[PDB]
Amino acid sequence: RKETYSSYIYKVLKQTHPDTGISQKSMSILNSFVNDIFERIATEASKLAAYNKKSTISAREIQTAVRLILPGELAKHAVSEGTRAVTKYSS
Amino acid sequence: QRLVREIAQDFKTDLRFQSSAVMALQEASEAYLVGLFEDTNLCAIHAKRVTIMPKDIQLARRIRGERA
Amino acid sequence: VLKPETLREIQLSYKSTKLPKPKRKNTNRIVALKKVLSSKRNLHS
Amino acid sequence: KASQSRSAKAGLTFPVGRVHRLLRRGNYAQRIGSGAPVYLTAVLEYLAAEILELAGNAARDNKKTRIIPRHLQLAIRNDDELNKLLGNVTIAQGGVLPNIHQNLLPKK
Amino acid sequence: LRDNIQGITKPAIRRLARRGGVKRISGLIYEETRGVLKVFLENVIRDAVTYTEHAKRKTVTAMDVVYALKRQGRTLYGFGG
DNA sequence: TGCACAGGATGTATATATCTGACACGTGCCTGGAGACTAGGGAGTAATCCCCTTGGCGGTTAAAACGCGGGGGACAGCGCGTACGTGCGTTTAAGCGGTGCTA
DNA sequence: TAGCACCGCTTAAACGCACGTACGCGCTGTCCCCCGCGTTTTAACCGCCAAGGGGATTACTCCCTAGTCTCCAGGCACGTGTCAGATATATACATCCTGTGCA
Repeated sequence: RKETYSSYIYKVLKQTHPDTGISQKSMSILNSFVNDIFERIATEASKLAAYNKKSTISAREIQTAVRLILPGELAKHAVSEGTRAVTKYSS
Repeated sequence: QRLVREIAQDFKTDLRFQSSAVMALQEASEAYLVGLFEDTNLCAIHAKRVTIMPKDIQLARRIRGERA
Repeated sequence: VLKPETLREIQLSYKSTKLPKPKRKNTNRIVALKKVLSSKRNLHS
Repeated sequence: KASQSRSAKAGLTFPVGRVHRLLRRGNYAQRIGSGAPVYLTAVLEYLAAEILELAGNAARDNKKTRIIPRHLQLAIRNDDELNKLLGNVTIAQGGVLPNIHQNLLPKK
Repeated sequence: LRDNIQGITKPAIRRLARRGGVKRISGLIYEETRGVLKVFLENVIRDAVTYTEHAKRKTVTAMDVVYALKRQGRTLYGFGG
């Protein structure tokens, strides 16, 4: 079996725009983009931890990484969303 | 496909390709070439000429650093 | 915008009128008389 | 018996558990903080939603219901911060934004 | 296979440059364009073929091409990544 | 004699239907969450010792700034010659789907 | 089972060639600005006067955290069915032919 983000991409799309359809090519583009950006963030986290000599990748490390990779406004929105997710997890 | 087959055959004997690989190579080639061409266009514009000339491409390469 | 179905609707519309009576004659003038009454062409034409 | 996914607990659609496993298998660290996979899921969902919204706007303005790579290229190249983010990335059959240098036109 | 460097033709270079918005072109451009394409292809193909040969392999797959391009820093989306 | 139309012929935009793609709903397996055990890396704690400004001050100096001459670099005009643009007739082989093998 | 190879029609993208025209280059004169250089002004350090602050490094000490095995039971992926669309082809006349009876 093979698993991909495609189903989740389809779900979020339908949430955003019910009446809109999507091609398989665009679905694969989006899946590749999410995979790539996940990889990028994970590498940045690894490098940071290595310098800091911390064995645990906490949410805080990922947060700083996300600020590094993303443009400032996009980084701010990302960190805000991540913190909101953290708060909901805390419940 | 003839060009890529020839270059790979020069590089390695008895190769095969995926059709998708050849298509991806064509796509990547076209993307690179359009980028190069637009850079050359800006160079020629700076020269104050509409006729693009090889030196314009060479300059584009150097500023890009592919041949610096 | 006009078809033989419009002619059929006129035939159905004929049921309201009762009085007129026909006649017969032939000449090219009468042919043109038929031609105007069978134009079926629009203001665009 | 009944249970709820950690994604629903976080309130995210992306599979936070799959992200956690992929992080662990990627051997990026000996220890993985439980907040890392949720945070990743949140940021990834935000980015996905943003790009998808842009693509949908492009689709509507094109007046086509199915996103094709043209729409994705339009969206990515338009949004200047994403454009600078992805400058080294090419989208298959995306094409390019139309652009004509003024001095090339005869006039106007 | 022979002379396939010519096989690109002039009109293909013409159309590609047309995408680039060039209003005026010179005859010499074609040869330079072919040379640039040749060296680009040679590098990409060598990287892809070495990516293939690692895997005790004979068929160059789209994965080999896309990851070779990634190693050249040119990132390509939409082919199963 | 030549026209009007009675009797007849190919056709076709209009209309009814058949020939292909994509999305939602059904199975069913490698699972994701959860329970409990676990320990050693993270975090809280405490020096400790070393490196960073004090702060403006005068008496100096090396670099910065400002002023000037001028001459040659940039650059707007333009004569002209040609090599790319537009438009043919003509050819190739790039594209289409099809049949048979295989690595 | 996806790639390879040969068949073999069908264009249409390439090609040779013809004409011209507007573009690039060669040379022009102009004039303004930025180098070569001299004089004035500012920024910086030495020595005055010797430190206290607070910061980064270092270690000990829990303890909490999620690495681990394991069961439970699933929700996600692979696939088939259904619904739609793009394509296909009758039809109700549409666009007409043509012998011949009438004026």
